[PDB]
Amino acid sequence: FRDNGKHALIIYDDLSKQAVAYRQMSLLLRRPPGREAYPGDVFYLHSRLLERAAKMNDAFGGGSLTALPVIETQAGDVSAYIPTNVISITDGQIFLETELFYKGIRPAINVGLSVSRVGSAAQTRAM
Amino acid sequence: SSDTPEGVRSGAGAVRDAGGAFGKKEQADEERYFRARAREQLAALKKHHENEISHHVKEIERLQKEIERHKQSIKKLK
Repeated sequence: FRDNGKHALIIYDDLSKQAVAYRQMSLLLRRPPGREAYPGDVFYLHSRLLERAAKMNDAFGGGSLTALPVIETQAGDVSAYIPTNVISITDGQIFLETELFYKGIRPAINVGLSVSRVGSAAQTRAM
Repeated sequence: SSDTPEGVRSGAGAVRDAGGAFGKKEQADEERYFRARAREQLAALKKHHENEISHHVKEIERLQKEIERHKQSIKKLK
């Protein structure tokens, strides 16, 4: 749909269960492990999947592809191995907490830690 | 640390989960205060008037039985 001038959207639910299904294939093929028994190329696994999302120009068709990956942390620690690979690849995060979910705020988006680095250049003039 | 998404940040309800000095000073202050409120709410709960009447009678019945005993004692002696 990007190659033929159309628009698209994709949702990976979720990317933290692909790094686990790939670690099992590595350690059964006897590859050298690394941090948390992940191989040396788990950064190269997620980078060449998210870099395929692009905004093409008018000489090629004007298509697009938008990518929303889901990542599950454990006890809110984003400083793990896979929660730091996919954070440094993408643009901004939406950080849903569990404390605000029971205090009444639903959807529980924390806007203190959520950013977007395309900024205000994707909003309409009214909004 | 906390002035980024990466670093450690504290949530709500972290003094009791630690279980230290302030975590024990908080549990014995919620109990020594709500012990006196089980006194004032229970002492004023005895001020139901219908219970006092019922108790005006149980006592009466008890006393009437004692009188009955005495009356029988007299009957015998006579």
